[PDB]
This record gives sequence, structure tokens and C-alpha cells, in this order.
Amino acid sequence: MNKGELVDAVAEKASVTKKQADAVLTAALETIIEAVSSGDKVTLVGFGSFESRERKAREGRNPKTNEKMEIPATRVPAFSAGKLFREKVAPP
Amino acid sequence: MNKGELVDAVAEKASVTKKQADAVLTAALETIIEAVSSGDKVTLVGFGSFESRERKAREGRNPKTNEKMEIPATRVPAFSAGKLFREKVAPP
DNA sequence: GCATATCAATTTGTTGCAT
DNA sequence: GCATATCAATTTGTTGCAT
Repeated sequence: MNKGELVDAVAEKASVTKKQADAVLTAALETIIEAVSSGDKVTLVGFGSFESRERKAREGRNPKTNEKMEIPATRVPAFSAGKLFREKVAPP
Repeated sequence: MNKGELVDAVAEKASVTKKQADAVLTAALETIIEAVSSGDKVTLVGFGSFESRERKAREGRNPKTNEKMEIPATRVPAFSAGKLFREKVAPP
């Protein structure tokens, strides 16, 4: 399922137009990105939570030259699945 | 940031009412879960992608008894962060 | 979140293309 | 995605409890 196919179902479920369903979904996804980036954890009950996970430098290897290198420290987006999400994917 | 706080920001950005922002967001998240559960991968450009992943059985240990046990195989919700998410969290 | 086990199995990214 | 390293810093879950 891509964004467009999701919008169709959302516009159907929420009884709104596809242009509206997209505009809201766009806003929702952009806001989650902004919030996480600003170091804020985004929690959505049932579904899950988003946060930034810190990551220190690690050793790596150049596949073309076999030469060892250091992959620099960085910040990554993370996701934790809520109870309802994990239970729909794997019922107790 | 919780759902309610996300709704407010979404309703502000998309120029819609809070009830409408919530109705869409609920539908969007509930659809995402049903799709992942039925074995479909949900891809959203910029943001990221959701999918199920199967974990094989592994050896574990009971902290209450010290007794070694086997954690059974399962399926879990997973997330891949898209380029735009990873770049707002850590700009190149 | 917190905790056992001298745990055990994930996930990713490394460069530079390619689909 | 593919092409290394007998990679390497990382997540996550055992059974429950604490907040």
C-alpha cells in the first residue's frame, strides 16, 4: 500500500474528499518528522511511538577498496509498536 | 507529543477542524495496521514504510527461576525511515 | 521504564552503482 | 536492491513489576 492508495481508503473511511485526506495525512507525517527532529517523542496510543535514537561512531569497511573506515556518529528515527499494533499483527 | 497534541498541529497546518483531523488520523493509522496484519507493506515516500517481520524461535531465560526456556517464533510490526525523515533528524 | 544471562538474535550501514 | 567484513555498535525479548 502506497500513499495514494492509503488516501483513497482514508477519504472513504473518514467520509471526506481525497484532496482533504491527502492534505491532512501530509500534515500529519510532516509534523511527526518535525517533532522527532526537535528531540520530542511522538506517542500515539494503540499504534506506537516515534523518537530519535542516538548512535555513536562505529567501524565499517569500504566494499570496493577493502579499506576499513569510520562511520561517523549520527541521529536516526526510531519506532516502537503499541499493544494493539503488535496484537493485530500477532494475536495472543 | 501525544495524539491530541498532534491533532491540534495537524488541524492547524491542514486548515481543517480538530474533529476532522482526528477522524482522518484515526482512519489512517487503523488502515496502516490492518494492511501490515494482512501481510502488505505500507510505503509512504519521504516518511517511511511499515511491514511485518517474522522472528524465529530463540533461547531465553526466566529471570524469576533462572531456568532456560525457548521464546517462540512470532511476527512483529517494523518500520523503515525514509530519506526525508532521516535527513530532518540528521541533515547531511 | 526496571531486572537474569559471563544471553542470543536483529538491524543497519559502509561505496558506488543499478533497478 | 547488489557487492565486503570469518564486520560492529544496537535492539529486543524471557517473566512480570513499578510509576
